[PDB]
Order: sequence, then C-alpha cells, then structure tokens
Amino acid sequence: MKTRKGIILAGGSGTRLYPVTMAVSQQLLPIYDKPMIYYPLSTLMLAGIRDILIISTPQDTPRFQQLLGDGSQWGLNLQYKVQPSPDGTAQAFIIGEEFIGHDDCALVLGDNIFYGHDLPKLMEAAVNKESGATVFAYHVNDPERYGVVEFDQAGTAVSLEEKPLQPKSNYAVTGLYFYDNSVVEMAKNLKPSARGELEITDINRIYMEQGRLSVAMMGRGYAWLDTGTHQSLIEASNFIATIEERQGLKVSCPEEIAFRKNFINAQQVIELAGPLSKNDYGKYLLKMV
Amino acid sequence: MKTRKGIILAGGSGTRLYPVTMAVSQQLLPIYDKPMIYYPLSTLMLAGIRDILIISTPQDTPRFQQLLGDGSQWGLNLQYKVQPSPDGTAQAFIIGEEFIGHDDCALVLGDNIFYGHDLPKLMEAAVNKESGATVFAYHVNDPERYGVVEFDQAGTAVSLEEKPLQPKSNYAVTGLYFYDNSVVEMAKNLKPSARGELEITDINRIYMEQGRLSVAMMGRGYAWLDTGTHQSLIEASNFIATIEERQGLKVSCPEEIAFRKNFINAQQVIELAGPLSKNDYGKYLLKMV
Amino acid sequence: MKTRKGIILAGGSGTRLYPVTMAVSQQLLPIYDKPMIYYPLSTLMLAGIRDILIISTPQDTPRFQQLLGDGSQWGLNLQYKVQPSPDGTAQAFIIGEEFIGHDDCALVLGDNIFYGHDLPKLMEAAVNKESGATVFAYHVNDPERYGVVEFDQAGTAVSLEEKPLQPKSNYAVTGLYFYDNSVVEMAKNLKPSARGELEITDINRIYMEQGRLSVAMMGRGYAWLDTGTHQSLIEASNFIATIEERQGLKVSCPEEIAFRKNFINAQQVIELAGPLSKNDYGKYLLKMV
Amino acid sequence: MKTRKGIILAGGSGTRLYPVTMAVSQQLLPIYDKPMIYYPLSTLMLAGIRDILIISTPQDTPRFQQLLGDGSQWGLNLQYKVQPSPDGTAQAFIIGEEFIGHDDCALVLGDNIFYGHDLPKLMEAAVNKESGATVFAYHVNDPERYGVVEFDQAGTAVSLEEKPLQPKSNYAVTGLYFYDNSVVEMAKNLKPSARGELEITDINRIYMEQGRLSVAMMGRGYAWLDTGTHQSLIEASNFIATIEERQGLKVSCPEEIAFRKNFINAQQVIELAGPLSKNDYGKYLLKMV
Ligand SMILES: Cc1cn([C@H]2C[C@H](O)[C@@H](COP(=O)(O)OP(=O)(O)OP(=O)(O)O)O2)c(=O)[nH]c1=O
Ligand SMILES: Cc1cn([C@H]2C[C@H](O)[C@@H](COP(=O)(O)OP(=O)(O)OP(=O)(O)O)O2)c(=O)[nH]c1=O
Ligand SMILES: Cc1cn([C@H]2C[C@H](O)[C@@H](COP(=O)(O)OP(=O)(O)OP(=O)(O)O)O2)c(=O)[nH]c1=O
Ligand SMILES: Cc1cn([C@H]2C[C@H](O)[C@@H](COP(=O)(O)OP(=O)(O)OP(=O)(O)O)O2)c(=O)[nH]c1=O
Ligand SMILES: Cc1cn([C@H]2C[C@H](O)[C@@H](COP(=O)(O)OP(=O)(O)OP(=O)(O)O)O2)c(=O)[nH]c1=O
Ligand SMILES: Cc1cn([C@H]2C[C@H](O)[C@@H](COP(=O)(O)OP(=O)(O)OP(=O)(O)O)O2)c(=O)[nH]c1=O
Ligand SMILES: Cc1cn([C@H]2C[C@H](O)[C@@H](COP(=O)(O)OP(=O)(O)OP(=O)(O)O)O2)c(=O)[nH]c1=O
Ligand SMILES: Cc1cn([C@H]2C[C@H](O)[C@@H](COP(=O)(O)OP(=O)(O)OP(=O)(O)O)O2)c(=O)[nH]c1=O
Repeated sequence: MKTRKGIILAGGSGTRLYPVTMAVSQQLLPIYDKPMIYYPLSTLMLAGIRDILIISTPQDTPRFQQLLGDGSQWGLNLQYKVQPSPDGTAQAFIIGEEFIGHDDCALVLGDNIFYGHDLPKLMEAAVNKESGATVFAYHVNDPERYGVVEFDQAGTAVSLEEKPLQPKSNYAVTGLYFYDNSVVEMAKNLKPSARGELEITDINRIYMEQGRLSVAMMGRGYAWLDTGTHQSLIEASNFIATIEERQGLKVSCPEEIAFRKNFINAQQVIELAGPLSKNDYGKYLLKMV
Repeated sequence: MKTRKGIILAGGSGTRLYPVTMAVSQQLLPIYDKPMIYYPLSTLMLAGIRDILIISTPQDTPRFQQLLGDGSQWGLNLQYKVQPSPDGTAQAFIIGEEFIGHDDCALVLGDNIFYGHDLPKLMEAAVNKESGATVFAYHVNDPERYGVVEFDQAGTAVSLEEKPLQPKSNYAVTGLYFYDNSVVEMAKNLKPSARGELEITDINRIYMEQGRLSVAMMGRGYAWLDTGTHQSLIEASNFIATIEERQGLKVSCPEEIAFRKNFINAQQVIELAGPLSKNDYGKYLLKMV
Repeated sequence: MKTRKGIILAGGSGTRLYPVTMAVSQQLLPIYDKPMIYYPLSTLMLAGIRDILIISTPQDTPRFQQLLGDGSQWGLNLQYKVQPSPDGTAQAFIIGEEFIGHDDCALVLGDNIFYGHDLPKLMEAAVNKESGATVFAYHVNDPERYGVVEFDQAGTAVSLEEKPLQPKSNYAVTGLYFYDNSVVEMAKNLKPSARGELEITDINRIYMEQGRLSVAMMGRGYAWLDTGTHQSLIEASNFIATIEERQGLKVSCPEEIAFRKNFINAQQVIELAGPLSKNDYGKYLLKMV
Repeated sequence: MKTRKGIILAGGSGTRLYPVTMAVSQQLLPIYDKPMIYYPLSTLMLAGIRDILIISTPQDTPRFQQLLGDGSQWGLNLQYKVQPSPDGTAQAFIIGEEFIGHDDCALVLGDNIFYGHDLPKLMEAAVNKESGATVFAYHVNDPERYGVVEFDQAGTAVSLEEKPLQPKSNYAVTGLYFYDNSVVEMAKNLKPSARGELEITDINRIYMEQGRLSVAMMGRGYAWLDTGTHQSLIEASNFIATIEERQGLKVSCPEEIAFRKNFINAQQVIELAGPLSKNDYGKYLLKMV
C-alpha cells in the first residue's frame, strides 16, 4: 500500500519564539518568500501524497484553513482538525485516527524544512514500504535537542532517546515519518513520557523493538532545517534565499510542485497566476508555464 | 503643544510580500526576535508619544488588539480603528479624526524601522514644533518607490513627487511624520491621486506650499528600513540580529523603552517578562531590572 | 582511462569584486571558514583527481603555492603554472599542455563552489567516460552572464552561446568540465572570440559538433555558486555557514576529504590539525579522527 | 594640538581565522564590498587625520603598501613600518615612535569597524583634547574578551582589566584610541603583561591612575564590530550590506570621504573613477560627483 495520506502537525506553543509567536503561529512565519507551512506541505506533495490532514491549535487551525482552503486549487484534498492542547507530537495519530482509517500515513512536523537532490527518491522508498515504519537520521551539531539514534559497529540502529543528556551519537531523527496503519493503536496506548507528553520517539522505539524500524540515513548533502529559535529561523531564510536567488527557482512552491507532478495542469496554473501576476510570485508561476 | 498623540498605520494590502502576507499581517511578521509593529511602536514611545491609535485592515485590526491590548502594561494608551479598504495613507487622519481632536498628531508606518544614535533627539525637535509639519528625508538607492523630495541649489526642499518616473534626487520621505491639527482638514479635502489613493505626499506638498513644512534630513548614519520585499525583510532581520548579538542589547523592545522612560516600574517588567523567559527576550528584561 | 588529472583555473582580473581583489586574489577570499580555492579543490578531490595543476596570475600563483605547497600533506600532487594575462579560460589547456600530456584532464574554475547529495556520483560518471567531454547544465537566474545551452523539443542540447544577449534557456554551463586528451589540440587552434578571449565555450561547441559532448544536467537539488559579485560572495558564505552550523560538519574541508578517501591517515590529520585548533576548524579535524 | 597623526595596527596572527588568515592578512579580508583596512582608515580620515602610519607583519606590510600606496591619491600621507612579531598592540607606539615625534597620535586596530550617526563629532572631541588620552566604552555581550571598564555609582570610570574572568561590567574599550605625546614614553617602559604581551590596556590604566583618562561612552546607537571569528566576520559583512543596499551609499569609502572632506577635489575623483567605471565601485564614485 503506497502511503497516500499525510499529516502536518502545525500547532504547538512556540515559547522559544515569543513574542513573535504570540499572535502568529510558528508555521505561518515566513521562511524568506513564503509561509513556513509551505515547506512541509511541499515535502508531502513531493512524496506523491495529496490527501493531507492539517492539525493545529484551536485559534490557528482556521488560519491555515484560510491560507490553504481545501487545497483543490493545487489538486490536493486538505482537511483540518484541531489539537486542543500541545500534549505531544504522537497525539497527532489520536486526533487524525479517523482521517487515517486503516491506511498508512506519513507525518511531518510543521516547522521542518527538507531540501536536497533526490529527496523525492529517498521518501518514495518509504512511501512504498508495505509495512513497518521509516524514519530519517541526520547528523546535527546539537543532537541532545532531538531524538537521537544509536548505531552499532555494523552501523545498525539499536536505540532511540528523546533529548538524552548524553547523546549516543550526533544523528537526530528528523521530523518526517512514514508509518503503516499499526501506528494508530500504538498512539492510543502510549503513556505520557518523562516530560508529560506523548512522544513520537516512543512510537519509533516500539517499531524498533519489533525489528520493523528502518532508519534511513539522510546525508550531509541534504539540508534539514528547524525553525524553533530566533537564530535558526533567520538562518533557514538566508539559506533558501541564496538558493532561489542563484537558481531563479523557488524552493517548495506548492503551485509548482502541483504542476510538475500533474496534480493540476497548465491552464490551472495560468488561472492562479493571473490574479497574482502583479507580484513576483505570480510572475514566477507564469514563467514556469 | 508637545505632540502627545500618534497613529500607527498598520494595514494595506501588502501584495508585494505575497504569499507571506496571505495568512499573516505584514506588520505582525517578525523582524528577528519580535513582531514588526514593535519597531514603529517603539519609535513613537521614544518620541514621548504614549496615546496611540492603531489602524489596520478589518481582518487584522483585531489581531493587533489581541497582541497589544490597551497597551497599559507598557504605560501606553492604545486604541484601534479599522480601515475598510487601503484607500491611501493620508486616509489615516480621516479615520482618526475623532482620536486626534484638536491636537497635534504624529503618523508612522507600521512597517517602518528606524535606528540610529540621537534618533530620540531628532524626533524630539519635531515633537516640540508649535505648528506646521515635519517629515524626514533619507538617501535611498531606489527613490522611484517613494515620495521624493527635490532641493534647490541652496539645499532647500522645493518640491515633492510621489513615485516619480524620474526622481529629482535620491532622498525619499520616510514613513514617520509629525503634523499639527490642520492635517485633519487637509486629508478630508484631499482628492484621490491618479492611482485612486489619498496620498500622504499631497498633504506634505500642502504644508510645503504654505511654508510650514520642515524637511529634516536623516543622515546616512541612521538606519531606515521598510519591509517591501522578501529580500529587504531578511536584510532587516540580519541587521537587527547582528546589532543585538554584538551589543547584548535589544533594538526597539517596548518593555525596555517603557521602563527606561519610566512609563512603567521594574515590577511591571518582571510580570510581563515572566511568560517570555523561555528565550532570550524575557531573560533580557529580567537582567535589565 | 579514469580521469586522474585536473586543472584549477585560479587567475583572472576579477575586476567585478574591486576593490576587494586589489590586494587579495579572488580565489583566496574566504567563504565563511576557509579560502575559496579549498572548494573547487575539494570537488576534484571528491572526483578522485589527485594530480592537480593550479594556474593563476604571475602575482598570485606563488601565493597559492605558499598556502598549499606540493599538496602531499593531503595526499595530493599539486603543480603550479603562471598565466601571463587573462587571455581566456580555454587558455588553461595550452598552459597546461605539458602537465596534461596524452591523458584526460578535468578543469574547474577556482571560484566555483559545488554542493549537493550525490555530487561525487555525478562527477564519477564523467570521470570514467572513455572519450569525449562532459559539462554540466545548471538552471540560473541570470543566463546572460554564462555559456548558455539550448535544448530542442526532445530535450537534447543543441547549441552553446557565450553570454547571449537573448539566452535560449535559463541553463548555464558550470565551471566544472571533464575532457579527454583532444582538448589540448582544440585550445591550441582556437581563435580569440569577439572579446579577444579564448572561450572555453568554443571548446564545448567543438565537442558538441562532433557528437562527443555529454551535457549532464545538474538539478536544482544541487547548489552551484560562483563569486562574481559582492552580494553573491556573501550569500555563498551565509549558505555554507548555515549548513555547517546545522550539521556540525564542514563543507569542502580538504583535510577531511583526503582522510575519508584514505588519501592520508589519521596521523597526518592530527599533525595538520595541530596549528589550526585555535578555532573550530582544527578542533573539527581532531574530533573527526 | 589637534591630533593629526594616526596609526593603524594591521598586523597580528589571526589564529582564530585559520586557514583563512594563513595566506591572507585579516585586514585584507573583505567586509562585504571592500578590504577590511578601509574601515579603520576611513575612521581616521573622518577624524581629520591624514598623516597615517600603517603597521603590519613583515610579509603583509608590503601588501597593504601595494593596496594603498603613499595615499597621495586620496590626499593622504601613508607610511609603513613592520612589526617583527605580534608582541602586543601597545608595541605600536614603540615601532611608530619616530613617526609620532613629539606630537599627539591616534591608534585604531586594523579589524575594527565603526559606524554611526555623529561618529565624526564624537572623535573630534578627542581630536581636540589638549592633553591626556581618550578611549571609548561600548556595551557588548561578551566583555571578558575585551578590555573592560568599571564605573562607579556616579558613572565614573575607575578601573580597567584586560580579559577579566569576571567582568565588572559589560562595557568594553573599543579599538580606537587618542593619546597625547606622553604615550610613547609609557610604551617604552611597559613590561610584558600576564599573557606575555605589551597591552594598550596597561597604558590606559596609567592614564587613568593619573586622572587623565576620558572614557567617552559610545552608545547602542552606534555600531562597533570586530572581525576575529568566522561568525563575526560574516555578521559585519551582512550588516554593511544591508546599510549600503538600502541607502545606495557606501560605508567607509576612502575616495568618498577624501572628496567630502576636501582632501581631494572632483577632478581627482573623476580621474580615479574613470579607470574603474567598468565596475560598480567606479560608477559609485562617478555618481558621487
Ligand atoms: C508538541 C507538539 C508539537 N507540535 C508541532 C509544532 C512544531 O512545528 C513541531 C515541533 O515544535 P516544538 O518546538 O518541539 O514545540 P513548539 O512549537 O511548542 O516550540 P517550543 O518548544 O519553543 O514551545 O511539532 C504540535 O503541533 N503539537 C504538539 O503537541
Ligand atoms: C564527504 C564528504 C562530502 N562532502 C560534500 C560533497 C558533496 O557536495 C556533499 C554530499 O556528497 P555525498 O557525500 O556522497 O552525499 P551524502 O549525503 O551521501 O553524504 P554522507 O552520507 O557522507 O553524510 O558533501 C564534503 O564536503 N566533505 C566530505 O568529507
Ligand atoms: C495604503 C496604504 C498603506 N498602508 C500602510 C501599510 C504599510 O505599512 C505602509 C507602507 O506603504 P505601502 O507600501 O504602499 O503599503 P502597501 O502594503 O499598500 O504596499 P504593497 O501592497 O506594494 O506591499 O502603509 C496602510 O495601512 N493603508 C493604506 O491605505
Ligand atoms: C560622510 C560620510 C560619512 N560616513 C559614515 C561615517 C559615520 O559612521 C556615519 C555617520 O557620521 P556622519 O556622517 O557625519 O553623520 P550623518 O548621518 O549626519 O552624515 P550625512 O549628513 O552625510 O548623511 O557615516 C562615511 O562612511 N562616508 C561618508 O562619506
Ligand atoms: C578568463 C579568465 C578567467 N579566469 C578564472 C578566474 C575565475 O575563477 C573564473 C571565472 O570566469 P570569469 O568570470 O570571466 O573570471 P574573471 O575574473 O575574468 O571575471 P570578472 O573580471 O568580470 O570578475 O575564471 C582565469 O583564471 N583566467 C582567465 O584567463
Ligand atoms: C521539482 C521540484 C523539486 N523541488 C526541491 C525538492 C528537493 O529538495 C530538491 C531536489 O529533488 P529533486 O528535485 O527531484 O532532484 P533534482 O535536482 O534532480 O530536480 P530537477 O531535475 O527538477 O532540478 O528540489 C522543489 O521544491 N520544487 C520542484 O518543483
Ligand atoms: C597584538 C597584536 C594585535 N594586532 C592588531 C591586529 C588586529 O587587527 C588587532 C586585534 O586582533 P587580535 O585579535 O586581538 O590579535 P590577532 O589578529 O592575532 O587574532 P587571534 O587572537 O585569533 O590570533 O590588533 C597587531 O597588529 N599586533 C599585535 O602585536
Ligand atoms: C534606549 C533605548 C534606545 N533605543 C534605540 C533607539 C535609537 O535608534 C538607538 C539610539 O538612541 P539613543 O539611545 O539616545 O542613542 P545612544 O547611543 O545615546 O544609546 P545609549 O546611550 O542608551 O547606549 O537605540 C532602543 O531601541 N531601546 C532603548 O531602550
């Protein structure tokens, strides 16, 4: 079963970014030339995933709904569900249980930006996996802040620890995950962690203890950025800016990926571009077709 | 009469930043570690202006309201009014006619960021002017995009042109203006320009024609940035970031300015800083007191 | 024959960066934490090319020499030759005629920075080509500034134009080229272009006309930057900085690449890293081993 | 006696920037669009100082000499003297003793960038002081790395400590200093510090113990940047870039300051611009006149 459903966890508190995130959701913040949520959404789209459930806070869910709509304009089927309280990323599978049904589902954090040659290829391997789960390991400078994966001599993943005091490696689990349908039952039975939250890491550990976790390496050639701090938020923006300025191509443009993957055709693009042709984004879409 | 009233024009369509401004108000977009509106707000605070009316769109006006409230926490008196449609910047004085009354009133654009040694001294001079109006002239690289002020050989402001195809100089009129009570009567009788908008420049031309306009020069030693383009918004953030990182001091932090100007006491600061201590912002205010 | 020889063209007038290039060679300018030449040098190292000739101006050639020496510390064999005057990039093969001999030879511009997942795999394919030549096509925002490659409806490279007034496409030819021995004979018989310079593009057109040119596409997933302008040089540095900061890994560090490719052992690394431990650079290599 | 002599200490080791500073002096590195040394030189020029002694290493002194010449082109009188070994900034007065004679002299570190409205004014006060010394205090985030100044209740400087473990404040002494002629005798008798170097800080302490030190406050409105680390070097570049891009005015352009201060007239500017008009710097100079 190809993973055809996905979830974007665009809620949270964003205390690290106050007061910036006091009146503006972290996932609505701009990462250079477009709202942050366009990045994780693009990643799902590039995986061939069109049916997406967007989860956010009670106050912000309607805003992402106003920004994205039902997604038909990009040939997508977007749905929205509120997460009452930020009680853990794993809760996404409890909230989106109905949305998932008996199918497989991907989950990507709303503030995660993925960029790199052959990124679609790497995900497709996970999209096609008949069962189990697929997570990605990425070398970072401060692994303690993330879910760290320990590898043995042969280079095989053996354990996972959420924000360990002493990381057993510098490889963090990224915020993009692909699960089979058994994820829902795991989430429903998960107990609050040591930090009072239902962590996705605990789900990844269950898949691993059952020998069903594939820890796909995401090399240094790829870019995996986070936007939880003032510093990182601006670093990611400069990053994307350098790339787009040089290439004359936008990174993660929903309209462009929709067109290139045939979710919509040229006429639709032209119709969308027209009313926006007055600005650069519109001109970008027109040049594309 | 010392100017004690100010108006922050925080609306507009903001079509140039599309799509970042599709889900979040431009004046709420972050400039490194704080909402864009904190900057022009700080400018008025530094000018001694505490009674401030915030005008935004019908959709966003309530958002600024939820973010800032009546402003009493910073020893300010904030009021809010909606601008049905972006009919023009000069329309701010018609909308705020009741708020202004018979008093003098300053106007600052919600996306204007001012910074430089003696800035307070600069505004102070314009704030104490008995009558007339005061605008500032800043040397910019792209004059065509703003109100341009031409000078005669003696170096005296002789004319003002809104977005001239052939700028008569590289000095633009910034978005910080100090007017006397007569400004209300002018805006009320203003006729829409060729572009169907009530131009603030027209107001300024009227003051000039009446020999009541002081065009204060704002030297290159000062920094004046607006966020018209994605590229400019990110440079604005890098600018503020380098400064703050280096000095270990924040730029345009309302809580700090309210405190250093004795608008509020150390106890009020500690209370407002409590929820914001998850990051440097709140810890900063704590150390400040 | 596996391409084992490479030439790094590190000269030129560099008049566009004036005055930064008035006292220091452009290829010695820093890109965040290391000299610009370390990047193209790393590209050749990653392509398996260890015998490298560095061509620069009569003034700078000796400077690269003092910086890198014979390159044996990185398990390389570096040679140096002077380019009297910047008569053209294709002149590299006349100057390096003795160095090349009867072998194949790669050419990379001293100011070219390549980065991306599978980059080594990309070059590997061109390095193992029996005969012919291999260049790469990259989508850029300003094609007019480089050799442009046009494609027919079937998507096949049909022509090459040096700095066309009317680019036939947005794909530029990067400064990394893989040629067979016949390149020497071509450059020797090349006549200066309209701008009085021996164009590398002419060489490439000759390979195309002989049906021996492979135009490999270099996707948007890859990053290709040159330092033609002050603005580009700084974006290049921010790009590398964000990446290194995030991964806790360095981009194009010769010592590291020489080590991971077994060009040198851990003992050689420790020795070269000793003097460089006053900053992250040397400490990095230490932790690496 | 108006301070009419100055010294630029453009030597040092720059170990923190290896290998960037292995073949390129730190003061030759680019700070966006021009070599680092243009900044401290500009500061001296803005102080009305034309007779300047440039001190550097034995290998780099001739390079600054090749970049600047005798300075007659900018209406200056530049001299050069080598500092055999980086034995301390205070040694600058031993090396330049002959250059100083019986006159007053300013000293600015070669990697110090000063920017801010009314910066010339602040220096002129020090330039006119009949005797004693003038140093500047600046609020920084990491004072331990600099010479820290302690102030009492009234806000009067009382002590100075070079790189104290526990700074008595967050105010660092900048790298710009103005001394009367007694500085030479102090330097000749200075004993190596606790770190085996003749520190300028010890000279500042002697002036203070004699009640002849003026610690001029340099507020947050000013920008004082250092370029000793990879991070700071790029932060300063982005800073200057944002300013120049917005204003269309260059920060610290020797040719421009020379013209504006009448060291040279328009004809000279035109003659200098002509041969450089092909690049942006030349066009900048032409637009200026
Ligand atoms: C936990 C948790 C996170 N998030 C999503 C939001 C984020 O994009 C992503 C990770 O952000 P996180 O930074 O780990 O949580 P946060 O957004 O509240 O930031 P802070 O720690 O400063 O308070 O996960 C939720 O939507 N719901 C949750 O219950
Ligand atoms: C290995 C290695 C690669 N590179 C750069 C070259 C390429 O542009 C980019 C990616 O090439 P690759 O390394 O092969 O891509 P990767 O994602 O597989 O990296 P890894 O599995 O080792 O984490 O990394 C270096 O600069 N230094 C190195 O030591
Ligand atoms: C016109 C107009 C502008 N603005 C404020 C919004 C901005 O902060 C400030 C800047 O002037 P403008 O730049 O013209 O504001 P804008 O958003 O209309 O420009 P654009 O759509 O091209 O991006 O003026 C209003 O609030 N109301 C108005 O009627
Ligand atoms: C004039 C002039 C100033 N400066 C920098 C030095 C100071 O840090 C900063 C401000 O000092 P001043 O220039 O004298 O202050 P200003 O902003 O009033 O100058 P102006 O009226 O010409 O706009 O400008 C230059 O770099 N080049 C110049 O040609
Ligand atoms: C032409 C020519 C270029 N170059 C190398 C230098 C650069 O790294 C690379 C880039 O191509 P160019 O950009 O044309 O090099 P350039 O320095 O002549 O360009 P400009 O003066 O406008 O800044 O080519 C030479 O070494 N020798 C040459 O004869
Ligand atoms: C195509 C396409 C890719 N991507 C980003 C996603 C990946 O991180 C990165 C590279 O994945 P891929 O695009 O599939 O690798 P590529 O460089 O070969 O693509 P192309 O041949 O079209 O140049 O590009 C977009 O954001 N938008 C797009 O329209
Ligand atoms: C000490 C000392 C510094 N310097 C000048 C060079 C610098 O611009 C300035 C301060 O730089 P410093 O950073 O304090 O010394 P440095 O340039 O050797 O850098 P590092 O500590 O990483 O080795 O003083 C000298 O020229 N001679 C000296 O004897
Ligand atoms: C004080 C104070 C100033 N400012 C900004 C406003 C001005 O653009 C800039 C400089 O105004 P001024 O503060 O008066 O300039 P200054 O160099 O004298 O600062 P100080 O003596 O306090 O160190 O600082 C703030 O943002 N917050 C503050 O709390």
